[PDB]
Amino acid sequence: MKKAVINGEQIRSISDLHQTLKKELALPEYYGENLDALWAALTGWVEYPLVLEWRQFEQSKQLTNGAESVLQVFREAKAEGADITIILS
Amino acid sequence: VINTFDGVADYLQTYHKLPDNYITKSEAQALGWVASKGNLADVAPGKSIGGDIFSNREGKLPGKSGRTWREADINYTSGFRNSDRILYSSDWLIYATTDHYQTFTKIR
Repeated sequence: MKKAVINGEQIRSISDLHQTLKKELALPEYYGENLDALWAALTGWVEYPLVLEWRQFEQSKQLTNGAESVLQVFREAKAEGADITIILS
Repeated sequence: VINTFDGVADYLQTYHKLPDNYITKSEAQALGWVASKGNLADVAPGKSIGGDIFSNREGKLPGKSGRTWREADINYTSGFRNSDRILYSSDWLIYATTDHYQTFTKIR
């Protein structure tokens, strides 16, 4: 049971969000830092089960609408078989 | 083994399917592939990942009513995967990315 943590109050941009994901999920060095690259990582790199804890999501949404698009990719992966548990704390 | 941008593009335009050296991630995983282990060549000798649906989430590729996309790995031999991917549509437009889906270039 792997765990990834996003401290929402430290996310200041969509680029920063991708950099954090790259670090937390130990993604490949060439990670594209975009929604398609994220989907690629969730379907071809990340190991499950995974618990994704995104603290202070409301703040990420503000510093940024890009946060919701990222969250949506995780939820889509979950709907499509990935054993992911998302905690919005 | 056909795994170059032009080689695979030509094959796709001609046969409307990927070369026999391609397998989906679902298939690869079932065969024992674990990305973090970089063991694709160990469980599936001579194979490259390819055929899965590409959703064009950033909207960089041209969209059209009914058009869908798929992707495949390019220049892969063994070990960990790289950042090269070929993108092909249901109506056979063909694009390439060498920066892990950041930018795309039409090649057919």
